[PDB]
Amino acid sequence: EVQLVESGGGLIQPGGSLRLSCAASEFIVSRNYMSWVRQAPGKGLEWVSVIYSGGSTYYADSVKGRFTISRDNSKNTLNLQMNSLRAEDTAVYYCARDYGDYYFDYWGQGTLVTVSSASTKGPSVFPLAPSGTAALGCLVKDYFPEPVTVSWNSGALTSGVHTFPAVLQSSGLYSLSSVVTVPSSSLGTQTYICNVNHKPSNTKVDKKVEP
Amino acid sequence: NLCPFGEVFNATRFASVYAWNRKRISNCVADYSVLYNSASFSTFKCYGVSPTKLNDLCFTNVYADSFVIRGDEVRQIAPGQTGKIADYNYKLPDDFTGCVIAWNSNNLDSKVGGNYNYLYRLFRKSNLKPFERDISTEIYQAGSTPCNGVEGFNCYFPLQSYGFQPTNGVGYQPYRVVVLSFE
Amino acid sequence: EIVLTQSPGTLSLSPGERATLSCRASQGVSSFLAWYQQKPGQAPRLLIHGASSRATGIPDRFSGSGSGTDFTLTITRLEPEDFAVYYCQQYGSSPRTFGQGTKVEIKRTVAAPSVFIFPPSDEQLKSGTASVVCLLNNFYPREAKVQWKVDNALQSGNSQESVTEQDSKDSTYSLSSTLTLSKADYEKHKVYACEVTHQGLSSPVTKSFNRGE
Repeated sequence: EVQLVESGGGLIQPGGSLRLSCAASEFIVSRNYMSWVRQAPGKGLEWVSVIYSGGSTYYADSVKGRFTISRDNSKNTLNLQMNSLRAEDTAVYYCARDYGDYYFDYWGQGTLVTVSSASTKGPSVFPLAPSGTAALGCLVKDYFPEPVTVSWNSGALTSGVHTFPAVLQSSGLYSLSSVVTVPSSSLGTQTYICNVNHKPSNTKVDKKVEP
Repeated sequence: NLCPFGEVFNATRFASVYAWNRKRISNCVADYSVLYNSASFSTFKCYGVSPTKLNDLCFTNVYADSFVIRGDEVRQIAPGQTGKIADYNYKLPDDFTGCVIAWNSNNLDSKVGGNYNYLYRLFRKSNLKPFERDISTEIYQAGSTPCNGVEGFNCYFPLQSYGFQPTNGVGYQPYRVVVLSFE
Repeated sequence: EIVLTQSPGTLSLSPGERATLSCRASQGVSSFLAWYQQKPGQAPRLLIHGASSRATGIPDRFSGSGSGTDFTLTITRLEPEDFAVYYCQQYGSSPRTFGQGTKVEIKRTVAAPSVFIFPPSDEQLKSGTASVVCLLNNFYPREAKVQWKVDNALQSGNSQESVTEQDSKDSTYSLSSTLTLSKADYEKHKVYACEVTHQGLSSPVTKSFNRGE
């Protein structure tokens, strides 16, 4: 019932600015301690800022002078105004209710903020063709920024699929592979199509994988 | 006439910070030498006066506020500070004129298993005015559902206990504070 | 600030076993410690607060202990949905700091990977880059070694590997290693080999292909 929905994330250039929003459902953000906690990909948790139920605000030393926490009573919204964004600040940003400036009992799903000089580019999709049990896949290469969604046969093939987490290659772009293991006796019969979808660039690709 | 400072400093009980006491000091002679000449006082900060020039001035009324907080939070008993104690429990004005002193009271106010007599206000919708403090027990409505006087979810009791325990570090140990206001 | 060091880093147990996670503070934080659980891809969830008080709706198989600088989180009887990452967070002083996490993975029997090598597609070679992909499917434990060879010249510095999260059906891991070459550097070589070393293999398994084919 209760709910915290972040919004306002995306790709931003270094030095740029961004404003995060968090809609509350049962909690009145003006009567609560609200916090922002960020999480870099593959690292731990880091508290960012808090607003007291009476208006007092505090910030972690790494975002002082750049971030400003606020709220909006008419729309029951917590806000974070981020300025002078560095690389550094690339993380998933959560709004949590703060119980008494102590712990974080209710979180939102988070919004992803990417601070990079690279440009939004759609993925190039290549086939990993099969050569009992066989393995075939799609190489989803050179896209930016994450996320990207992969599925097989419009989602009608889910067993044996492994979509690997993306790796940032030295060019500054993301790349991953999605493999599926299948019986060798289904290579001549069944049609195998991976459904790549890259919303940040409005890109959708179907490539059929065949021997 | 000697001002009743001993009745405030060497008192047996002290108040909780949300319900701190004020004793109005009037029509007496005050010797501030017995104060600043003591090793017990871990903090002796004065604002608007010099601690040794005190025995040379007169005032109409002197106020002596007293309560118990953590050592971590004595830093908030000062003009222009923020935090759960300054914002919601004890607020000094920015034009404050007087002295704030504190001393460690672990052997008096903490006990094994926790001391739950000392409380602080954790929830308030607005900052206290300087020299305005509330004694209220109404439970805090954190949601949009009214609470109807039933403590539950998003309906929290406004006070917690410090649970002072003798074993914690110095920052968590209880400290007795006396604030002297001059006017 | 308080530095919370968690140990061990990874805790590999079987469901039903007893889990004990430790969190140490650089200096005392009394009972002002909280524990959180995080599953991959979704948000952290409060487990206990006050070093020993369960949050709302937390099964009694979760319990916390300790005060000052030493804290333990204990799952008594591990359910399969208790395998995640667990963080500790202090609110005693300073900025509020989190631990760096302890993963509780699932233990199972040793499983050797099935190895697959993939030559670059013709469409990709038309763009000037070649990606040689090596797949290590369904193995346990997670640690594995992938070695690239090009005409028995062991390659290095031009490959990137990636591991999956533990599969909720068979508790195994999969790995893909990607060798990136230019179209020119690719066509000046014949044999591309992926040599895999793992606990489940008596000897390193090698897959290869010939570019001319």
